[PDB]
Amino acid sequence: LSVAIIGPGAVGTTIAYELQQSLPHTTLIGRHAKTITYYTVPHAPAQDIVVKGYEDVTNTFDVIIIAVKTHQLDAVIPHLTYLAHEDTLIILAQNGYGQLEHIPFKNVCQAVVYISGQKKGDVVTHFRDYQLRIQDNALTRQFRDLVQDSQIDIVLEANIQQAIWYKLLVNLGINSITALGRQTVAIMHNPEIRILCRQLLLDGCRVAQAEGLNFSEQTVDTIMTIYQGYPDEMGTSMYYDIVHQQPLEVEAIQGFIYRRAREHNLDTPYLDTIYSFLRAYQQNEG
Amino acid sequence: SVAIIGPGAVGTTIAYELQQSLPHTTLIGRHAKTITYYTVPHAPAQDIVVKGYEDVTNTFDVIIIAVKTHQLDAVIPHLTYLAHEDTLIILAQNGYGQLEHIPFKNVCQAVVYISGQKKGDVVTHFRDYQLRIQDNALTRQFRDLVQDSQIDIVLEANIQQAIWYKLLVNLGINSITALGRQTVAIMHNPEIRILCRQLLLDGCRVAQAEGLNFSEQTVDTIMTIYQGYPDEMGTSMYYDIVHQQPLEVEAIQGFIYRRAREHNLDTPYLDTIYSFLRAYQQNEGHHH
Repeated sequence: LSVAIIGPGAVGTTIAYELQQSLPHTTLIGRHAKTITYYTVPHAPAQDIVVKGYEDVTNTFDVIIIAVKTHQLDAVIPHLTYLAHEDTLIILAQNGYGQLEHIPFKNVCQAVVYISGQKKGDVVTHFRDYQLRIQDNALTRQFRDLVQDSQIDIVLEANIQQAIWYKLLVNLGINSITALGRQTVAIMHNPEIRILCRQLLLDGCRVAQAEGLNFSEQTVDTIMTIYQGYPDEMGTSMYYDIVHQQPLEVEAIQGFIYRRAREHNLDTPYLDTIYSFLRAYQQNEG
Repeated sequence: SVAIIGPGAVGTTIAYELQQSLPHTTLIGRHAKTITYYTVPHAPAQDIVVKGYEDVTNTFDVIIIAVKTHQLDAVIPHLTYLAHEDTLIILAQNGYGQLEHIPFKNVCQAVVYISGQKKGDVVTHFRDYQLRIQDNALTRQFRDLVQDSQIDIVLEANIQQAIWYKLLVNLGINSITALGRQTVAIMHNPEIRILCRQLLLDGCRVAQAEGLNFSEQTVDTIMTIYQGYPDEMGTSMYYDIVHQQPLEVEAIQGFIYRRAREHNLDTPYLDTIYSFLRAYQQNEGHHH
């Protein structure tokens, strides 16, 4: 079992570093060959990790982990013809729930990613966590055993939908507020912001229910409690994106919840307003 | 005898136009200076003098205050010197002003439809020259005194309706341009058009609770006013937010918002817009 990671961003690089320690043939792939500086934690000693360009790959892989941004997914797909074979397990180490439809392979899996860090130029700094939550099946189970000497934590879920929706909602509240606010978590000091944040999660909660899940006001509480644990100066990925004038992962997150809202013909005023500012940002950035 | 306090985009437009028919009209600000003024974009540049408060030592028969909503209190003590007891004081501002706050007996709120911008000491007027003011004896005199100018004075039987209409006109386009950090072109997004209608509808729902007969069709007339704005046009609240200034939020969105809570309404769109604008405002005041 051979393993490639596509997308030398923060998540992809962490996964590659950690897997490479016990599984040295594990390949990190991007657009161009290069060397990346990686820090397991801020101020730890520098480590080198090699990136291989698509052109440079000569073999196929039994497992492919895709870790680009959600909006970069389509650009990756055509390379899978040269990297994958028919039975290749394709794991999406990506936020939200992406355009899986677009991926022409038997074995595709949206993971839920709990791995934090940042990329700045060719420098990646990991912060905390090494976790991937994936659908239980014989392929993912085989992968979990392969990685048992690493600290990458593969959690196999009987039904991955719930895990996906839960993280959708954790992102929905704080990412939306910090990005549209152009502010760090400090923005949560405003009581009107906290109320909005709560209402936004209830909107998402109502969509989750319509999709089959027993999320409740209590679920909302646990999320608001996760948020209180955040420090004031913490940003979010979507906040960072908006501030550096980059595209957003909106379509796979807020966009995904919005589309499921219209499908079930629901009333989601907070979600709609947040989604429309986000979308309008995308259209201008583009 | 006429003075304008507030050499911003609105004040400067009023002073320039009134100076065309009544050349003694005085533009007043914190310090003496020369504004460059354009009657329309790419027009020939003209200079307009501003007197400092301290440079003036006469009273006026009419004073048009055209400062930002949050700047009004700092103007008031100057009025003690610039106005006499019967001076007609016109508040040419956005929002729903508290005329009791100004220590004079002849005080009127004007609803302003005059579009332009100030960059440095350079004012460019875009479109429109209209003030809507409550009809009464003094105010008819002002209209007549001023009838020679391009300033279009509309006298209203009941000004409260015009005020509430303007609040809604602001509510929609200003909130969306400012939060969008975009010019008026942001309104070409289909999802932004829907949001703007819903948000205006929350505004109508507040207006109704305050005794005004506003409906879905009031929203239509507001939306068609928006379609006459060129893509490149920004709004006052958009310029303020972009230049990292304090906003007029508390007099506009904040006011509608507080009315909404006073009537125990459900106003999700309004509440969400307010929450972001207020958050911007608190951050600005905390790091000022």
